[PDB]
Amino acid sequence: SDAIKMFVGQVPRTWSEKDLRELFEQYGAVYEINVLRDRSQNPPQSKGCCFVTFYTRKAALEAQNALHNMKVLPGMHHPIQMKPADSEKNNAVEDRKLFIGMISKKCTENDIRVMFSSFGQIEECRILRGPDGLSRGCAFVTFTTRAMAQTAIKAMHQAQTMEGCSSPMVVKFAD
RNA sequence: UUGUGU
Repeated sequence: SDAIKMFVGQVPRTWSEKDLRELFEQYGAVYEINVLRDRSQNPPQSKGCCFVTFYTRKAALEAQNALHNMKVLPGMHHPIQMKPADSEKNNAVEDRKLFIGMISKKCTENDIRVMFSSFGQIEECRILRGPDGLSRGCAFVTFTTRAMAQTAIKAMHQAQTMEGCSSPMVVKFAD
């Protein structure tokens, strides 16, 4: 597929970008290798892990299949660990997720799904409940895109008061 | 008790 940056652990600290490029080019073309470094003191030192960006996802998977938990590099006591880099993270759930406050305690997960469905696809909806199963009068709602979330907010924040509630419904991005 | 995933 298209380009992707992988994070790789259990790389010997003595390996440089050049040793790494040779290892990963066995599985697919490599756009870039970047050894994570520690510069707290002299000299700079490898942190025993690197980023490799492959041109294609197919390459990245082929390398993963061949290496992850599979190959133990010279002097290591655990095999290579490889996964997409944190910087590759896209729709972090935490930025499509809404806190819904001041809902009726009789509100069901399905009631909320219904209330917010007209704004997009809801991937998850959960009512916070105490130990006795009683609603805490609030929920979490995750849309597939942040843009849906933002649309729900504009239209639903404080737009009405629900039964037993002392103030209008609260709709905002979750903490 | 405006409650943010035990």
